[PDB]
Amino acid sequence: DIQVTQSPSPLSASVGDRVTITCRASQTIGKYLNWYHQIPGKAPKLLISAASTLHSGVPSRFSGRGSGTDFTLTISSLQPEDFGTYYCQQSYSSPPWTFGQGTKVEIKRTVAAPSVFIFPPSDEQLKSGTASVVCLLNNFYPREAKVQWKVDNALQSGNSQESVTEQDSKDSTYSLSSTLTLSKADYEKHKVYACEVTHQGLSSPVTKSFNR
Amino acid sequence: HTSSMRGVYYPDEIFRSDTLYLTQDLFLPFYSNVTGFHTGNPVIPFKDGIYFAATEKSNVVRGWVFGSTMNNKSQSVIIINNSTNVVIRACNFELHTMIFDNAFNCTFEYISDAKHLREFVFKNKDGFLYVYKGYQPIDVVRDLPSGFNTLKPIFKLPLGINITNFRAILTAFAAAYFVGYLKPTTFMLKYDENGTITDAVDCSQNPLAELKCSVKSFEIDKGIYQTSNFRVVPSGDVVRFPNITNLCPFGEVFNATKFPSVYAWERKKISNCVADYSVLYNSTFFSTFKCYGVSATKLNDLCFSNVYADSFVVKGDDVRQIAPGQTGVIADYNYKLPDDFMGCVLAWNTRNIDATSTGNYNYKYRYLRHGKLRPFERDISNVPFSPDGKPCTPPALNCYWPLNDYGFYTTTGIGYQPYRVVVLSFELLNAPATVCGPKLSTDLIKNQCVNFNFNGLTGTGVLTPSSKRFQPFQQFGRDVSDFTDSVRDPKTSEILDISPCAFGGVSVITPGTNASSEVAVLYQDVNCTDVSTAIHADQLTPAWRIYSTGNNVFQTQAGCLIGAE
Amino acid sequence: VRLVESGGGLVQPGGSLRLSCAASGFTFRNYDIHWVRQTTGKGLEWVSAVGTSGDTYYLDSVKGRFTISREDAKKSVYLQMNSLRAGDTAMYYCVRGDASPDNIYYYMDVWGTGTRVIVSSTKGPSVFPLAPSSKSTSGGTAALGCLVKDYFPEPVTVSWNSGALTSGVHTFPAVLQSSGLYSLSSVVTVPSSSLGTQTYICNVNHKPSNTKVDKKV
Repeated sequence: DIQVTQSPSPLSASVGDRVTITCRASQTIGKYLNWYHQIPGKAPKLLISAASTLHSGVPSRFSGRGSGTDFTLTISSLQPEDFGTYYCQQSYSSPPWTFGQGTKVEIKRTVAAPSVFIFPPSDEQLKSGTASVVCLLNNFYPREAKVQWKVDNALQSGNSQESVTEQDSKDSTYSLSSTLTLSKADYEKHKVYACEVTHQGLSSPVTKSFNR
Repeated sequence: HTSSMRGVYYPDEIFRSDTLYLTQDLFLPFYSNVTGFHTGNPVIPFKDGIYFAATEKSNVVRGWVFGSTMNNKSQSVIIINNSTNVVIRACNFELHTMIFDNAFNCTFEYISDAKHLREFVFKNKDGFLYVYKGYQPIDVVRDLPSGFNTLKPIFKLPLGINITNFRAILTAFAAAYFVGYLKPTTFMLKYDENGTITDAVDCSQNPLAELKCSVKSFEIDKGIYQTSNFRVVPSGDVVRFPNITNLCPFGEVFNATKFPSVYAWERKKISNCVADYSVLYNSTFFSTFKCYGVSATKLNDLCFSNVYADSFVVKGDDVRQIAPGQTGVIADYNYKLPDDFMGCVLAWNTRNIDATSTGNYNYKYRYLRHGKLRPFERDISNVPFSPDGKPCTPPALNCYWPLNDYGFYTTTGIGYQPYRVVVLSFELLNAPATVCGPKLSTDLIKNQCVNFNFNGLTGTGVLTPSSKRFQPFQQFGRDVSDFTDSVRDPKTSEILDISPCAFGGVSVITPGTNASSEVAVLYQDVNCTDVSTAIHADQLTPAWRIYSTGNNVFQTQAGCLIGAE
Repeated sequence: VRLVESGGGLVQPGGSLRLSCAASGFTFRNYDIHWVRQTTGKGLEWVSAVGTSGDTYYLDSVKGRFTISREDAKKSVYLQMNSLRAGDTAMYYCVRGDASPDNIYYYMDVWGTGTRVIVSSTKGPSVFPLAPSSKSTSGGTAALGCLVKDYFPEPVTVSWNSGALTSGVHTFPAVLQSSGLYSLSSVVTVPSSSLGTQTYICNVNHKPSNTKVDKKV
């Protein structure tokens, strides 16, 4: 079909207002393409029309251009109430109304150092036969760090789930919660549980561990 | 003798929380000329929408009989209040005592048994009588005081009668009428706690009220603000797509007992029709119904210049290259399609027809040809091929027919079944409308700010005849700003269309709501010379009722600030 | 111009569950009405729509399973989901299509609020209280723990004594495990003095079995 690919990297919006939101497609379309906006938490809404018919509801600062197959979304001075993900949809294939993927727009501030703290499993969970290894990662601006799990010099992966919160409005930092669920036998077999944290804003990879 | 913000009623009965709703059906603009009669015996005026108000005690004016011309000419509804016995009769005629006059034919007997100011607003729309009730204690005897007087409906009996008069006033009294006409405008209401209004803003009295209605807020800061000035003078709506013509042959397309091959697809031209588009929506068995230029639903709303039909048979899942851009063996050798196709495609299964259990070798396709096909190209050649000349008599060395027959059978897969693809090529070239939707048209109203809905040109403005440089084959025309300038009528009387509309949307400069109560306007792009002429003649779009002009100054990008010298 | 959703979703994969989309004072007798499927981290995959005529569009995947119907006077649009599978758990929206000149764009003019139709089983949340108070790290900076597990719906929130100091912390969104249950990990920052001071009560509540449980960690 009409495969449309957006920008595969979120654009961290600084104090500037120079965005390069692209909505390139496979074939060529004159103006059979629109742009939307969805703040995470609510329903989406129309942001930019087909580059020449921007109507009310959206401020006139948000501009739009497009022709052929390379589309550009030029935006004026950014406002704090105009953040979120902007989607684009093709209007050529009429029955298959397929939208795009999504381009997230976040806030840019000073780099913060994540306070790495790994916590042992709870006491009451041991009575049920399960074990949860939770490693906390809070107070960090760069939302690009990944958590590595190593137990007794053995690479542990595939059984861990991470949860990242939205960017706060007080310190503009992120918080990550990586939980590694292990069985009771695998927990009692090992003694050392290390939480390897690799972050860009850190000069050295900080690794915390504890003994049973 | 002036309606000081009187006549505000609820537009519906749905409860709403604290919000700012924009009402369109509300009537009785504020500060309107009310024809109060401070009194062939009565002074019965035309109705045109009225506003009933009684400022006399002892219940002097307690009866009003709606209907039409008297002297037994049309049905009339009698609304009389006598000893708390409100009997609403709508059958008595007139060849206090106007009830027992004639008894030719009576029906629909409705009986409802059970200083002072009682306000009533009567509305008749599409044969529906809306009656509201409102009371407000007053003490002055000069004229109608100010207030809000939230109205509440009491009776909504349609009766299918267009009311035009009111009569049957009592006697032996003071006795006044206080009836005022209403005009269709827009209103902005406030929804406070407990479901009360207590505040309304009519967006038709002053430019300041229009500015307040623009930003949807009861407080205006300093600066310049304006939103299209599209809530000043509304009117009706004109339509197009005139009376139907001979039926479109789209039905006979999906009925042929035999269908051509892929390389010999037949091109049938369709013109001078009114397509119903019912065989495309209904009978949902088209497995590959796709549209590329126009929306798959917005088909009965456009007038295409010329439509066609391309019927051919493809083998199962091979229907993936009848789309603009797709390449393959059935995209450059048998059937092509332009990059901007602007049309729909369909495909339905024919397994129970074009398939046998002993050999259905009757369909072929071209798979070897020098170069690629151009958009909408057809070739029915049959000759061995070789890219060095080579007439290539069949059995000489390696010559074979560049046409592979299909393998249609009964016990096969889904991807190897005959799918008949009918390709409808829509067009919007410069030519008279040959195919439209099954709609009806009305008369072309001149000199009225009615919204126009042409074949493919919508919008609003003052449709006025003019004279420009048009061509016989050209139907419509656009402006420099990609706006509809002129367009001929599809039915008859091919003439020019709406002239240039009002000179942009005038802005309202307000230095602050709490600062003062003054109001000033700022025209975006005008000449500050014909503005007064367009306003005083009620021909301009932002034409306010209570509006004047004090001084106009013309400079580079003047923007005549009317409201302060 | 606003559309309000109704209902939700609780049935298991293999059942029927319909939706509804109301309207407002706008003229809802000539515009279009389509659906939108947002899987909370995936693409908006829905193409079904009904027009003014008897036009009924569907998706190539869910074909012959779902049916659409609209009512002009009632200002409501329905969407029945027969033979519901487990890969449809998402938030369903209602949109409107309109073209300004004649046909060019649809604009997806007015959206709705959403309706979550989840297809799985439900259980009771189990909180893990009695976090390690002082066993390996007492001074410096630390954090508590009120991890919850085994709960299908997540109408939960963890307040910290309804607010008594100025520290600043927020909870984490839940994550669906492989078994089919959710889990939350609520943490709290430590003030200038927390050892032997004002404690914190994790107010985990809103259990489908109407069994509240709160305990200090």
